[PDB]
Amino acid sequence: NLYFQSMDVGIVALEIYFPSQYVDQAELEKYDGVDAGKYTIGLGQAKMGFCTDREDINSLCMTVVQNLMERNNLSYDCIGRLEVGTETIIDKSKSVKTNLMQLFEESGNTDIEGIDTTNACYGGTAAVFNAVNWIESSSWDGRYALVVAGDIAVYATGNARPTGGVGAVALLIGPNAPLIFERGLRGTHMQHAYDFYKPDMLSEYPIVDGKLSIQCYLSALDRCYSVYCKKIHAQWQKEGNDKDFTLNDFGFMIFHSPYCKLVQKSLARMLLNDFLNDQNRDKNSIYSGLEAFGDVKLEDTYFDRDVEKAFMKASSELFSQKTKASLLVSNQNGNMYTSSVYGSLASVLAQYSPQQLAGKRIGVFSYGSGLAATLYSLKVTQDATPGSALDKITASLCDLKSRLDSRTGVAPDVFAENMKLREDTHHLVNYIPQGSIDSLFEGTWYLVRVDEKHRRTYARRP
Amino acid sequence: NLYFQSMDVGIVALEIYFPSQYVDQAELEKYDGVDAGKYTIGLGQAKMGFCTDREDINSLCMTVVQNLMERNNLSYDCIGRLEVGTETIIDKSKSVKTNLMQLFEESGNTDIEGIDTTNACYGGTAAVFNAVNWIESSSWDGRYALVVAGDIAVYATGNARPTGGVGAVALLIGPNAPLIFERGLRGTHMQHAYDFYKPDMLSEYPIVDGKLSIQCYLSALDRCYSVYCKKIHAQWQKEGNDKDFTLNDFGFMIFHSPYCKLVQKSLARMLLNDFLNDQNRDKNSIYSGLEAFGDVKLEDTYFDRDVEKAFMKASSELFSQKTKASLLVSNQNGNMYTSSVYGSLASVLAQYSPQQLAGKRIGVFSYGSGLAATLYSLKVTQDATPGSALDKITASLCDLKSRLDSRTGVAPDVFAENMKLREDTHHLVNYIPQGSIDSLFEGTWYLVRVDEKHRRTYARRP
Ligand SMILES: CC(C)(COP(=O)(O)OP(=O)(O)OC[C@H]1O[C@@H](n2cnc3c(N)ncnc32)[C@H](O)[C@@H]1OP(=O)(O)O)[C@@H](O)C(=O)NCCC(=O)NCCS
Ligand SMILES: CC(C)(COP(=O)(O)OP(=O)(O)OC[C@H]1O[C@@H](n2cnc3c(N)ncnc32)[C@H](O)[C@@H]1OP(=O)(O)O)[C@@H](O)C(=O)NCCC(=O)NCCS
Repeated sequence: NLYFQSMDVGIVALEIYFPSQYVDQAELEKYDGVDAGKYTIGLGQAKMGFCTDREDINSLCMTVVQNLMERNNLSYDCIGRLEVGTETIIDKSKSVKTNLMQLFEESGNTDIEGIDTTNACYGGTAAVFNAVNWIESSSWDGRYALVVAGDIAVYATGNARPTGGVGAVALLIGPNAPLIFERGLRGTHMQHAYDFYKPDMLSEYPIVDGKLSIQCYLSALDRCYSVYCKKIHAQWQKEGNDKDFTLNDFGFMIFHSPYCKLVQKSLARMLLNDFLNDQNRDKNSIYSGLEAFGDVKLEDTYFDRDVEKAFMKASSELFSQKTKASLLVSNQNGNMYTSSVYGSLASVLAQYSPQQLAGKRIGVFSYGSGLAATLYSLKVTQDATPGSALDKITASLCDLKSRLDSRTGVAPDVFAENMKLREDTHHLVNYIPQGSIDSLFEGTWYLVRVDEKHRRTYARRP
Repeated sequence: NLYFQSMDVGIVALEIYFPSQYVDQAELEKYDGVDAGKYTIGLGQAKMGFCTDREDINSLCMTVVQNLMERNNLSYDCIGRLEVGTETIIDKSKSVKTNLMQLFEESGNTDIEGIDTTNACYGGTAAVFNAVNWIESSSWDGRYALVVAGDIAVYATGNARPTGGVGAVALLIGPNAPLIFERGLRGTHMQHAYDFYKPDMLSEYPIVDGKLSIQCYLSALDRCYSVYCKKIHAQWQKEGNDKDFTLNDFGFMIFHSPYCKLVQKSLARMLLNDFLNDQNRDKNSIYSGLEAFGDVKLEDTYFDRDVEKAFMKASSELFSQKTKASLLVSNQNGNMYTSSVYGSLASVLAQYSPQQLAGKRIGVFSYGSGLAATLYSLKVTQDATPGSALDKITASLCDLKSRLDSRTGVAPDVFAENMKLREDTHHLVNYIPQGSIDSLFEGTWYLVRVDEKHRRTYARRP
């Protein structure tokens, strides 16, 4: 109670990994023969990262883990919990976490709690919560928790294909952190839904109910925001503060980003929530011109274009200040599934100084289809001095745009053939990848071979 | 540290579910045309539970959860964490947890942390630890944690098939419990191994390296017990107690049970550890006659039959007192994968009075191939009085043997055809199970249909 208060448990370090090639969305429009703007404006997407046959879920996760450890000058004996959130499943029993133990062998540190945890795009967040809970528990042994969220997002040909991507994020979690989980403020919602699911074991691709997935994302947002607000209101009331939480109480607001347009719609949806919750709508200058919508219900408006147009316009400045910068990775790389929202976090840390971040609340909406969601928040430390934790974490990401721009664009036809071959190779054993090793970023782990018994071997590109 | 001391976090209720049919191992021997005793003595197995087409991982988990909630007169509003451990994967994205939310819709309690967590036979224990950590964290909100471990264990034709099984266990976890997690005593070991894994997406069956699987189990046991002993020694020493931990410090010792014989070997393996760790072996009467093995090394004796024979004989009384009773569910139902060790816990609770359990330490070895393992312990309350929580939890399981005996034996050829049809139905969509609803135990959830879009619908047998 005062024990938890001392700890300031949070994110101490954040490492992001994405492959060295992408397909350009304007080029993909031409290739797919669609009208100009359908992807770049309609979806709001510029470039989509993809993998050659040299990278898989294990190599992505090994890559981001080792890059974090080296960047941060960490011994492998300083990790007490290691866990993977993913929905890229290449083995139904053997966890990615057990594969990652290869990296820990030389240290002899094998007493490391955690395995893998999966529900669509939400597994990273699940692992984060497990890590925080563990640090705060009787079982914490003074060591860091390490969370890895990683995924390869690929869709069948059609209108979902432009919304894939690939990436991994590693989060080092411990006490006295610069980005502190705001205690007791997890607004969670889970529900039995078939919006997006992967029951077809013969294919890498999901079954997607596109329209239902949008409705589920938005209804989950409504519910999570309401639970989050109820929880903060109760804390505030104890402290003698009877005000209502609104978007202005977030300094930044980040989202799981399937594509940028939905995120812009989602911030507008949060404003609509604020609007409906304020009994003094018609006397607040923030809501000027929205009087025609005073009586609408959330459940009736998931696809109401009038409400949408009005609230996107009314939230444009809030979107620019709180959310637009967070979309760097999404716009330039696509949907990284479990790591997407953490890519949005990385994007904020990459583009704002410690002084611009100090003391701010970062709202985090994490969604996974099926469905599981939580809106939670982080509080940034007030220490923005040089050499501070906040300075180190921002300095660790300030080259993010430059890293993204160092990738190579690949023509849509070449990308398309990569996808086709990936399908064809999906169940294959006794094979050796043919993709370039040299084109991988420095320090990237890659697949060497899959043997006749499905066992995989990895090596590190120097 | 006084915050965690007050809590006495532990298991407050334990529900087990198994299907209503099994195949008899003596009949299976005759069917497979093997020598009499191969299964019943060699593996130590009497009966193996199996499912008709009416049950799947979702239905098993729904069944055990709702049975627990009803037995215990619990509101669905009193659950704050719900998580599933399993390795029975019928969807690569959509968690069993999200399916379970069907049961919580009526109450409106959707703010429930947790999803699914997987590594082979270990996922149940991972979820247990997540639940305990959560209760002890800043995020606990006063509600119970509920953990569900469930699986369908099936092997291809051959020497592994008699070691399958099926079942689920739900554990209700909260403060001031009758079975208390002994704090700070998790002896964990994880390692990158290919002993048993499920990379073949076209088949329900695992790739098993049988010999490697036994070696990995035993080496993991050695390491886990060593870490466990190191941790408890430090704890005792801070309290003023300098004694070495031995098997006599466990009142009961329970194990993940792939088959009973390996559990018997495993207790013997633990006594071999005690033997080698004891500097006065030759003066202690339990080790009398074992002087020839004084200089052996653990890593050289995984399949040494002389060591095995000697330590099996020497540990026979310890086995009878601490472990034999725990194998009721394993012997009568087979390997339940993630729930196997919790079935062994259930078996101890089913067969011992509160007075016989009171104050005792229950050692718990949980293993999952790949591999992840932990040896931990529970402490039973000293309160064995009439109407006590210990009275309550034992009373909830004392009909376990009669429940097992109420099942129907099915002939091996019928069992074989069930398995064959299961393989053939594995990827099928747009189908309606043909198995009997009336033969299911009262209150069992079952599969109604899998539609053309792979969506599954369930109903409950009254
Ligand atoms: C998201 C998804 C459903 C969209 O597919 P779609 O709706 O068939 O694609 P459409 O092209 O019809 O419409 C998408 C946008 O492009 C706009 N658009 C279409 N052509 C355009 C053009 N030439 N220029 C500019 N915009 C254009 C549409 O108006 C729409 O935007 P709006 O809602 O702001 O008006 C599909 O990508 C998908 O299923 N993705 C995977 C699941 C997912 O990401 N779900 C999100 C919730 S998790
Ligand atoms: C466990 C497993 C490896 C055993 O298969 P197997 O070794 O081919 O079966 P075997 O018959 O050779 O040996 C099993 C036992 O039966 C004994 N046995 C064989 N015939 C017998 C008979 N007619 N009467 C009595 N015992 C007999 C063997 O001696 C052996 O026991 P022992 O080690 O105490 O001497 C196999 O069932 C398997 O792969 N299971 C799945 C993996 C698993 O559960 N692993 C455990 C670790 S997780």
